[PDB]
Amino acid sequence: STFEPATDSPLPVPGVQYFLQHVQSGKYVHPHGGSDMPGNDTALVLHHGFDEKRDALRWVFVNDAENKHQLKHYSSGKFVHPKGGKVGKEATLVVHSSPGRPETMIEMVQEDGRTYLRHTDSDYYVHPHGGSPNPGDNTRLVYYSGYRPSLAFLAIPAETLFVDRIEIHQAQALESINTITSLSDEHRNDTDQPVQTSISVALEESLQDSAQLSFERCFGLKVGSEFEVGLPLVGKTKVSVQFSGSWKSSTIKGEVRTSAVKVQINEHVTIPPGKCVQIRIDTRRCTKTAPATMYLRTASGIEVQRETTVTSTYHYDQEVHVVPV
Ligand SMILES: CC(=O)N[C@@H]1[C@@H](O)[C@@H](O)[C@@H](CO)O[C@@H]1O
Ligand SMILES: CC(=O)N[C@@H]1[C@@H](O)[C@@H](O)[C@@H](CO)O[C@@H]1O
Ligand SMILES: CC(=O)N[C@@H]1[C@@H](O)[C@@H](O)[C@@H](CO)O[C@@H]1O
Ligand SMILES: [Cl-]
Repeated sequence: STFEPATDSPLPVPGVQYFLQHVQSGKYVHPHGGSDMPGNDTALVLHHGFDEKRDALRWVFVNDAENKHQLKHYSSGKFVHPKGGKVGKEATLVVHSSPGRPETMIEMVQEDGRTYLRHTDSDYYVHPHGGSPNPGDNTRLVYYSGYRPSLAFLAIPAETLFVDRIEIHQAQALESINTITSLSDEHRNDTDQPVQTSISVALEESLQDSAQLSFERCFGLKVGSEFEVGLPLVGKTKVSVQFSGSWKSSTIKGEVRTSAVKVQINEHVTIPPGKCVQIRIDTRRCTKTAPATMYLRTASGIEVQRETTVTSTYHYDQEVHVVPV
C-alpha cells in the first residue's frame, strides 16, 4: 500500500532533525524570509518551497530536564515561542533566542489517528492564521483552541542515522516451532539386483528465512538503503540480518544471508530388488515475535531510540531419512 501521510505520520524522536509539512496543503514550515539565522520574533510560516539541503527548514523536538516539550530551529538554535511569551488565542509562533517555559510548550501529538502540533497542558493547537485547509505562501502559524484534520503535520526525517543495535524484550519474546516435512518422488528398483539410486529434493521456496521490523504508523527514520543487525532468530544466538526499506515503510523486510540448513538435498540410496523408498526431509522452523528497542546514532554519535516489533522465520535444524513406501 502507498504511504498515506494522515494515517502513517510518525511521532518525531526528540533530538533528530525533521522537516515539518502541513499535510493538507503540502506546504512546509519555514521561518519567514527563509534565513538560516532568523531574527528574534520572526514568524513561522507555511511555504510551498522545499530543498532537502536547506538547514533553515530543519526543526528539532527537545524534551529534557532543561527544556521540557519545546521545539528548536536547527540552523539558528532558537526556540519556537508564542509571540509575547505566552500561548493564547491567535498568538503567532515565532523563533526566539531564549529557552522555552511551561507557557511555551509545543509537541507533536497523535489525536484520532493524525499528528498535530499542540501546546502541552492546553487545548491550543497550531493553526494557519485564517484557518484555510490550503493556506497561501507566507501564511503565519498561530495558536488557536481545538483541532480538526486539516491542521495535521507530518514530521519528515531530515538526517540519516546509523542503526547500532536492536535489543529484543525477552519478557514478550514468543517462539513457535513447526516441522516442515518434504518428500522426494517414490524410487522403485524394478531390477533383480540392489541398485544405488540418486534421489534429489529442491526446498528453496519451503525453507525461505525472513525477518521484518514492523511499526503501527511507519519507521519514521532515515538509515540509508540497507543496514545489518544481529538478531536472536532461535534462542539467544544472534544471526546477521540485512534490512532495506524507507522511513515511510510500516514493515522493513530483512534477508538472512547465511542459511543454517540445506535447500538442495542429494542422497545416494541402495534400494533392494522390488523395493520402493522416498527421502523424507524434516526441517525445524522457528517463527518468532518480540517487541524490541532500536538504538540509532546521529553522525556526531548522539544515541536515540525507536520501539519496533521483530518478526522472523528461521530454519535452524534439518534431518534426512530414507523411508519405505
Ligand atoms: C529563495 C528563497 O530562499 N526563498 C525563501 C522561500 O523559500 C521561503 O523560505 C520564504 C519564507 O518566507 O522566504 C524566502 O522567500
Ligand atoms: C524573558 C521573556 O519571557 N521573554 C520572552 C521570550 O522568551 C519569548 O517568549 C518572546 C516571544 O515574543 O517573548 C518574550 O520576549
Ligand atoms: C470557522 C473557522 O474555520 N475558523 C478558523 C479557526 O478555527 C482558526 O483556524 C483560525 C486561525 O486563525 O482561523 C479561522 O478563524
Ligand atoms: Cl478539517
